[PDB]
Amino acid sequence: GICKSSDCIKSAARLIQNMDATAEPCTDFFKYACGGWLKRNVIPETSSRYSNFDILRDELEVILKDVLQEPKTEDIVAVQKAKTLYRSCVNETAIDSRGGQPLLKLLPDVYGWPVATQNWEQTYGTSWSAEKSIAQLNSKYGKKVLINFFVGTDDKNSMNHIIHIDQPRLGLPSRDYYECTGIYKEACTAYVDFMIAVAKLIRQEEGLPIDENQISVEMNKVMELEKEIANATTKSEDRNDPMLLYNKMTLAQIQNNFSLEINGKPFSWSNFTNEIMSTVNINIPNEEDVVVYAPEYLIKLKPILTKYSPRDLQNLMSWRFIMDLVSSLSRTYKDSRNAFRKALYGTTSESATWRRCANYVNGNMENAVGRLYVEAAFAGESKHVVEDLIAQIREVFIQTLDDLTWMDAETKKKAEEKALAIKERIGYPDDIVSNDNKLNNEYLELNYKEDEYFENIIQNLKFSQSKQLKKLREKVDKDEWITGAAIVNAFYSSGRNQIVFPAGILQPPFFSAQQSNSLNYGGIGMVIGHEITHGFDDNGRNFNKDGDLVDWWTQQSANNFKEQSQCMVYQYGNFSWDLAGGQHLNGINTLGENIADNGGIGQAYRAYQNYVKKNGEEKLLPGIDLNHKQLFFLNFAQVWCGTYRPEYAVNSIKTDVHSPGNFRIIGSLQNSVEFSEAFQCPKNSYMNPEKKCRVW
Amino acid sequence: GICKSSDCIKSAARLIQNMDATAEPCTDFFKYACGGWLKRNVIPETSSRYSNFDILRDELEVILKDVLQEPKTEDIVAVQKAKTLYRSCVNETAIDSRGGQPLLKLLPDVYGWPVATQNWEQTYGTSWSAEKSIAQLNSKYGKKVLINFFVGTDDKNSMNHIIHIDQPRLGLPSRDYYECTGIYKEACTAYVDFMIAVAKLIRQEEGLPIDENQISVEMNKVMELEKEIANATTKSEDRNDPMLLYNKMTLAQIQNNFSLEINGKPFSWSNFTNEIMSTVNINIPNEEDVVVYAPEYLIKLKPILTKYSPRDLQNLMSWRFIMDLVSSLSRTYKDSRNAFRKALYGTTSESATWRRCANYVNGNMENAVGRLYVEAAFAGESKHVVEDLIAQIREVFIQTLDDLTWMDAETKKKAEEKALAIKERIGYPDDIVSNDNKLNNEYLELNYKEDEYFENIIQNLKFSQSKQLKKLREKVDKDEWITGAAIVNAFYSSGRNQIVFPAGILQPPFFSAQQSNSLNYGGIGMVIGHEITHGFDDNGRNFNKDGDLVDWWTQQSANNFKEQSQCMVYQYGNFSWDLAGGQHLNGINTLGENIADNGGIGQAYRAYQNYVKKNGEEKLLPGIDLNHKQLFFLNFAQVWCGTYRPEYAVNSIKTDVHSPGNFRIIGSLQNSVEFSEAFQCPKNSYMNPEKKCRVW
Ligand SMILES: *[C@@H]1O[C@H](CO)[C@@H](O[C@@H]2O[C@H](CO)[C@@H](O)[C@H](O)[C@H]2NC(C)=O)[C@H](O)[C@H]1NC(C)=O
Ligand SMILES: *[C@@H]1O[C@H](CO)[C@@H](O[C@@H]2O[C@H](CO)[C@@H](O)[C@H](O)[C@H]2NC(C)=O)[C@H](O)[C@H]1NC(C)=O
Ligand SMILES: *[C@@H]1O[C@H](CO)[C@@H](O[C@@H]2O[C@H](CO)[C@@H](O)[C@H](O)[C@H]2NC(C)=O)[C@H](O)[C@H]1NC(C)=O
Ligand SMILES: *[C@@H]1O[C@H](CO)[C@@H](O[C@@H]2O[C@H](CO)[C@@H](O)[C@H](O)[C@H]2NC(C)=O)[C@H](O)[C@H]1NC(C)=O
Ligand SMILES: O=C(O)CNC(=O)[C@@H](CS)Cc1ccccc1
Ligand SMILES: O=C(O)CNC(=O)[C@@H](CS)Cc1ccccc1
Ligand SMILES: *[C@@H]1O[C@H](CO)[C@@H](O)[C@H](O)[C@H]1NC(C)=O
Ligand SMILES: *[C@@H]1O[C@H](CO)[C@@H](O)[C@H](O)[C@H]1NC(C)=O
Ligand SMILES: *[C@@H]1O[C@H](CO)[C@@H](O)[C@H](O)[C@H]1NC(C)=O
Ligand SMILES: [Zn+2]
Ligand SMILES: [Zn+2]
Repeated sequence: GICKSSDCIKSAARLIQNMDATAEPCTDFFKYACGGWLKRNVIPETSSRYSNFDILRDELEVILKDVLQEPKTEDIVAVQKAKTLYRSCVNETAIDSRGGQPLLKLLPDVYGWPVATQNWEQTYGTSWSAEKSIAQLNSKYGKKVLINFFVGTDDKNSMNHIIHIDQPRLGLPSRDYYECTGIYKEACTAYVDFMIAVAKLIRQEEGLPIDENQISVEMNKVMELEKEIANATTKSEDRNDPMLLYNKMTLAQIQNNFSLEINGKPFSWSNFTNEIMSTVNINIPNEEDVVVYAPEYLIKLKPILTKYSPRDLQNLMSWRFIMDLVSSLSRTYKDSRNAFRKALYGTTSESATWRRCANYVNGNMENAVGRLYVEAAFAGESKHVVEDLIAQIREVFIQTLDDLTWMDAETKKKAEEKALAIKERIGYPDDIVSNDNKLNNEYLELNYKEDEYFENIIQNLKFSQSKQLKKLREKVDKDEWITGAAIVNAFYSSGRNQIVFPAGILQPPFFSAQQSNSLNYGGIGMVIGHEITHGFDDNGRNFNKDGDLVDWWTQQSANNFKEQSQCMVYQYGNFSWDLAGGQHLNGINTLGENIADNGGIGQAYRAYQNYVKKNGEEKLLPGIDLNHKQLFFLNFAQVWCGTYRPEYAVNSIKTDVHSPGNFRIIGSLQNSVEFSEAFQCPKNSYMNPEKKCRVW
Repeated sequence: GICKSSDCIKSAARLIQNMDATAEPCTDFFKYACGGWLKRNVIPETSSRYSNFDILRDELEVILKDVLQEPKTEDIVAVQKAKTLYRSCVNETAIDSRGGQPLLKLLPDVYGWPVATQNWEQTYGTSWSAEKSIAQLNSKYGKKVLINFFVGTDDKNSMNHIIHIDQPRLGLPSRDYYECTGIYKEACTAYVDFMIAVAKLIRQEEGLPIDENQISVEMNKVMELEKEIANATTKSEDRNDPMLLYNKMTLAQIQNNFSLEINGKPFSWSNFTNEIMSTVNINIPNEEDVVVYAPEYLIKLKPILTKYSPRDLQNLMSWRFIMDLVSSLSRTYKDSRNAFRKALYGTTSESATWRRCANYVNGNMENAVGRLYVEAAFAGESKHVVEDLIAQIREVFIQTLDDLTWMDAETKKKAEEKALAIKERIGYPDDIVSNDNKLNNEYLELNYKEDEYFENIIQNLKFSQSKQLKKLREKVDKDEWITGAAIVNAFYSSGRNQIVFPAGILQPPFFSAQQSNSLNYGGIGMVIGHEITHGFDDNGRNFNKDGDLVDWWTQQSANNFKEQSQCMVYQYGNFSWDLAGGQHLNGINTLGENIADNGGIGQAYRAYQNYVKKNGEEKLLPGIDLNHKQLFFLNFAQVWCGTYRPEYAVNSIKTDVHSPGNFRIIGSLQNSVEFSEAFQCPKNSYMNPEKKCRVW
């Protein structure tokens, strides 16, 4: 009665290697399911996080390398451009010869860097303006500085595009880094030294004298100004409510309530917005509807920018433009980021060149890379199986509504309607394989050179912003895929109300026709339930079935959701992470993902129980003394067998909206009654507390 | 009748995942046993060769990391010094903060580097001499330049040490690289560029002017000088006969035959040899017996060294010294080797720091690191079982002498006599665990500092050469192990007539108590046969049972041996390696290893069939539709599932005395009648040619 086939041996052996039978499952199920993984695997020098989830990304990068490094001649122009971009990225010999010339030759286009110019006031200072300066970095290179301008979807009109105004990102991962005290001591030191090291090497290449006394003082003005901008930004905890962030107004209204003064002159919003939208031939009148997401940031931005000169402003705006480009120059400019990269990620060396180029080509040509990947790794028979698995889990969430006691009847009536209206995207769009002409025309305006890699990334920056800004007057494409097929992940779209499962995640240990059903539901089954619950967490619940930001909750049901979810904010907020110096996780930022974990793990187990009583039990796996009910939670846990670097542990707490894999297993199973039933966990154990959170 | 234990499950899955069931075992058994490995495992960026053999080493380095990183309160002095050395090695922050100062401060000790010296003739030219320059690089750092000097075991008196004089190695892997054409074109370009880069970095750190043209002139003379020296060395194919290399002559006879003139003055051999041995306070008279291995090289060296100045010679001798230390300095000096390292190994990055550190401490403190390894990963119950396996294969070799028709009766008895006198070493020396005083006393003179890694490696260089030079008047210690315990390899000593099997290799897939006997005989059993046959190949046969280079072969048997061995010279010479760009294997320089492979697997298989006759058939493995006779050859082949980088396939084809793993499987099994019977291979198939080579 025990399976003995080839696939059952390879499946069971993988589970036996990762787990540790000597540990108790009810004391620490992470160390029970990953005890063997922790002893065997060591964090590579190029990885800030290493887990079975990250290994799958590396194995996918391998397949991308085989289909790109091989000039298969009989390829369409799109695939040729995809490979030519790949070759230009790997030839370090040609890149190391230019030094920093390709970056220094286009600096006059972004009004130059004042620290690296002999006389900047006479050459650029006369025609300088904060409007055209921010616009050039935005419209041409996609670098959002000072004010973040981008054309996105209308939250209350999912069919239209609209201009968004929000606070920008920072040179450091988060605004918490600009405290520069305690755990952020080395980061700020390596960040200012990153400026100085680049400032020294740039002046040396232009034949200008090295005035080291001015560089140490002028670059601290860039840090002093950016700390004030970080202090003026709004915390990410106060930005999780989409209803509170939506502030639509006209451009003339933006000029009235959010005025700015640059160099003693008032800032012109119409001039700034038109300097961006003129690149795509679109005029922005004063009655243009614009959604402002950070109104408090723009208010605090006025008293700060009036205290700095145009030279001090261009030093910060140009530095943000250069710090993301020194890694594409010669080795003399690549290694200047090592100290800065080590402070934020702990990696001693950058990842493999072919690995970076495989991700970059997959990021800028996701339809062509996905074409080669699905033809060389993805099996076509996986479509109908995942389609049926979604329908099973979709129906599970519908039936689970009546079991939930924290919602009234009217809220569940249309909460089911949103779940019924969820559309699905599985595998890859069919037009990237059957229509070579459409794929060729998609990258028609792209022209890559074999020995001009820096001119190809600049062309990709201009092409990305040009494509995005042109959608302002156009409707939202209903057939557009939000991701490529060569991605080991899953997604949910609040504005589209759809769940997307690319081919990169439809593989072991998530899903396989040759692995047990207890592992499929424990793998991809929890994934499907995760993305479906994402339409009902602290962010997606504010969107209706049509992707519009409309309140369909009653006051009693909406208040109970905040009460049910408050349990998880305190649970994950009390988790002390030993890899981050005992610091705790953010129970507010990780809330949306924790709701999808605890909700998805229960729906996957429910859909699996419905499959067992319908199709019968399964034969046990040889070599492991666990029933298929216990194998369900084992496969779920073994997905996140991993460990973090100390530097990235502090980074993921403030930047990653997910919890670490250690606590994604602990927190989700602590609130799972079906987990404690399968392993017969005693009362008040670490994995079976009497107080359990429950939302979906 | 199928094994169902947890160890059998992961053992069978390893066999299933590595093999390719779609391939034909009789068309290409390498593809049949490794086709799955080739798709599953890809060469890392830090590996010139990646195979199942190298993975066992990569896994062992992890165990070394765990037993060396964290200090413990009960550690003995020897363990404390190893961890002190390891901690000094991993601190990349302290290493980068020193730049090249540890090397610049040391360079005067080797008469400096003329190209990187402000005035080499004024500082070192007065007291410079070739006798002292070669001697200091030999006795203090182990850098053998121009003339190779070392104190080793007498070939004909295995109980005595004696001075050896031989041709040195080169900066490139072999003399063939100095053709600098075709597959060697890139190596020479990066070689000279390597010299120029280091010459620029050292002068820049010294604050000296940089002359691009002058450095290029002096470094091309270095290549020009080393081209002649390489052209003067005897080919490796002409150095496999130990009887033809043994030329014992007095020091006065060396001065007469191999006179050298340098800078117009005659070279004093007595001055040179005594400048080395004075470091251990040993005088070398002119009656001293010396073994000269390369008389043709020393003669061809006469007209070469006269045409070069003291600056030209020192520019080459110091460069050989510097090129091996540049990877121990800051990152700037590490990156100067990138183009050179990629040309010879294909690696785009240096391996992980902790991996190099663990391997370095394991190499300089093998008894301390071996102690920490066997106490943490090696089961002592393995030694008795391996002792029993050696006795079976040893008896099989003696019984095989009756089947050999190419030997007369009196030579068979002498072959049996040497086989009976073979000593064995299994696991680890007992002293490293049971005698803490002896282990601490071994490293008494070593004293490491926490933050001076370069000072520690230089101290290890003096101590390493000092320990061997002081053995000149000492008898060869018979109990002294020839390898550390934490080594994944096996060794045979011709002078000791003993076979060694360290604990690192007594592990899966070689040996395991939880492993099928068919796999143990195909794994460690073949290794034991490989080691015993080493004493009877084209080199081992020239030594008697006590390890002395004496002729015990009749003229007919010696002629018949060379005829039987000539078969394998053609068989392996005709193998064309695709990874090497179509180059063929060196059947002469790989003859000994090919003989040991062919003879060994036949002994292990015959020993396995004798075991099955007495103990009975074993249980089949799950998911594998193969019998145990087939699993014998399968486990033997799966040890060598791997691939080479093209840059290193050219390297290993001239340096590695072993054949590639691809052809060790093909070549050995092509000559195995039992293999073609076990898999039912038709005659004249690729794996079953009707003409088969046979020695042992
Ligand atoms: C990678 O880039 C290098 C440098 O641009 C290329 O090497 C050049 O190749 C052209 C081919 O005609 C020669 O004329 C140049 O003299 C070469 N320059 C150097 C410095 O060697 C190289 O060809 C590129 N790699 C590939 C695969 O195209
Ligand atoms: C935004 O304002 C700038 C200047 O404030 C405008 O640039 C001027 O353009 C006119 C002709 O279009 C020139 O005669 C001026 O010399 C320019 N001024 C400077 C300082 O260069 C720019 O045209 C405005 N943007 C839009 C879209 O009208
Ligand atoms: C390698 O060394 C050999 C000698 O050991 C060189 O052969 C000599 O070449 C010169 C002319 O260059 C002749 O006059 C001699 O008669 C040759 N002698 C022998 C024994 O062949 C050979 O040229 C050297 N090759 C290189 C590349 O340096
Ligand atoms: C060292 O030199 C001596 C003398 O030149 C060599 O001995 C001679 O070898 C030849 C054979 O070619 C004989 O004909 C002579 O009678 C020998 N003379 C003496 C005095 O022994 C000796 O072979 C040389 N050794 C090496 C290793 O080349
Ligand atoms: O963003 C990441 O780092 C990984 N992505 C994730 O953790 C989610 C993205 S919502 C997808 C997923 C859900 C459930 C199980 C597996 C995977
Ligand atoms: O040194 C090497 O590269 C590999 N060493 C070997 O191949 C031999 C050392 S001669 C040991 C061995 C024999 C047979 C099988 C496994 C291992
Ligand atoms: C941050 O800004 C607030 C007002 O916006 C101000 O009161 C506070 O002092 C600022 N803090 C820092 C560190 O600049
Ligand atoms: C590494 O060296 C630096 C500088 O010498 C020192 O500050 C640091 O403490 C060292 N690290 C360890 C682990 O000893
Ligand atoms: C070699 O000769 C030099 C000069 O004659 C002398 O100073 C030196 O001591 C000699 N070497 C030895 C080892 O005696
Ligand atoms: Zn998620
Ligand atoms: Zn060998």
